[PDB]
Amino acid sequence: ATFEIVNRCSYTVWAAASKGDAALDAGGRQLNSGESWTINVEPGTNGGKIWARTDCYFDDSGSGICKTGDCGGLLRCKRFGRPPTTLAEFSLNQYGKDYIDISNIKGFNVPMNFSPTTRGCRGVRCAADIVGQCPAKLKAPGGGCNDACTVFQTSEYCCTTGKCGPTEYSRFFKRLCPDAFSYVLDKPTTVTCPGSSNYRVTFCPTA
Repeated sequence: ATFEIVNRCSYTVWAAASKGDAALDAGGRQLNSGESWTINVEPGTNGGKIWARTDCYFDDSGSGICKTGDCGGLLRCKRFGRPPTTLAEFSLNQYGKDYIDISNIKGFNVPMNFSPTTRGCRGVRCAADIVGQCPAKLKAPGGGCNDACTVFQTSEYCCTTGKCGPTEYSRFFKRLCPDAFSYVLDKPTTVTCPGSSNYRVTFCPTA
């Protein structure tokens, strides 16, 4: 499947793509304002994610640090990034269907639009100013708005036992972005698309 990733933000983002135990494609790349990066992802990839990183500093060897979404100090991510991170998540060709969602379960850093570029399903978006409105206890000094698991590490916020309810923090994310997952057991806002669809991940879709 082909994903085009578009930075429409007025600042540089360092895009990342991983399935947790492997890079997707190059795994990561600088995207200045307006730049686009097309990547291939294998059919059948299950549990892929795409996100943005902010305020990175990297050397000529591809090693360094980002203030959000850092994946162990690498440019070319092999693993998932450190919260907070708005998440494009995808499992493709699963019994003939592709599954897409935006998650706020690991917090929010950059607004995002995650849409097909082929026929037969709809896209989803989280574009509200979550960072401006973030509750003071969730605000990440590096930038972004952490989720409450990250901040407090309780069974209720991390849905440890598999029973958890919505919380004052989850409802904050949900009020601003209804179409994104706000906690582990939220009513699904997964979209079902035809198997082997293509897509567009855009950072700052309304800016």
